[PDB]
Amino acid sequence: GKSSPYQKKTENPCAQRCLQSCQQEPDDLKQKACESRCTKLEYDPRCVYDPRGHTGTTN
Repeated sequence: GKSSPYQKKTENPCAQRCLQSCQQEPDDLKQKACESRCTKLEYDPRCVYDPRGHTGTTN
């Protein structure tokens, strides 16, 4: 970790972005549906330059 530095951090707060969007929306139902979806999405290809989008040691 410390021994090998990184030029940039790969972990865009898109989920936080979606959450903020959901908060702004008056619709409660949409807010809840989007909250779980966005929360569940977490890591996505759109928010990462690499098209592979590989993540998670377990799978």
